[PDB]
Amino acid sequence: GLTEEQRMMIRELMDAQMKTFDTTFSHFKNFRLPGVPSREEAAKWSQVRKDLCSLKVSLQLRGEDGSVWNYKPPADSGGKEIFSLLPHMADMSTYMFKGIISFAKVISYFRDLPIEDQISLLKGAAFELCQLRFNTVFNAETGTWECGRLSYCLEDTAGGFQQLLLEPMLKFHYMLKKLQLHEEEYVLMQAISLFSPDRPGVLQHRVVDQLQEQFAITLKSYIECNRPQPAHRFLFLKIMAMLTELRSINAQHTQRLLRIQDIHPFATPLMQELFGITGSSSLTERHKILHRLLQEGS
Repeated sequence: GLTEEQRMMIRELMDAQMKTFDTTFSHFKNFRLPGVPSREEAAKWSQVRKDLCSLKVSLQLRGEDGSVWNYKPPADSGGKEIFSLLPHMADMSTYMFKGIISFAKVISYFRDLPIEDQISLLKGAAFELCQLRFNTVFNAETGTWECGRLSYCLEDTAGGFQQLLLEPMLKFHYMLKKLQLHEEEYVLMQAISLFSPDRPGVLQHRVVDQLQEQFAITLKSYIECNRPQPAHRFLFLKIMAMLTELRSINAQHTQRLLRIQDIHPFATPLMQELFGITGSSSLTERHKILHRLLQEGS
């Protein structure tokens, strides 16, 4: 019950996902691992402690030989120890962002936009698309992101599962996993996020709006044709509600990252561009790494 155009749209998105999503993290290598006072600054540190304590994970590294390295992070003793996983997380984030840039570059509708709009849309959506990809490796039974030979396992807090669900990012992963979406539904969610006309700096608002509407109509039609109706009557609206929530989490995450960066620099050069951090006029000149990655052959 899909139009030829709708089937071709899904084929292009699935091709882009297959080419650019390293689902086994086979090519994620050479990453860093954790090693083996004024009143205004005290206020900054206090907020950063809350920001960092929200997402507590242990790290497991499984060797090809069957050996296992497990890292349990330090307790907060009011020092630099709260930052021990930031270099690793910066390397993983950067790796995922490169895959999302490659994903967007494969899509004809994206390449056909002006380069400055390509930059604006990727700045707007990079975190969102990273979290949608991470949801596909999330084990809701074990609270673990299974990243090939790397695992990130949520640390238990005093309030158990009910305390974790208060953290919007964790609630998002649990709620999205429970929808049991198809590969096709995840890639259409990625397309709807990517082609958001209301991102800061977008010029071709009308063209992006029309592309977003066609991706949304394709998803709505996919659900009507491939899922037994009416058990899945409101699945499309649940997905759009999850995208609205992810946009809110995106805004909150950017603010957290900027607070941490301010007292403890950790962002990679690509992260500095995507999140608007200076190091040392036009969108292109302020995003030379993104510009280079978008101009390089997909």
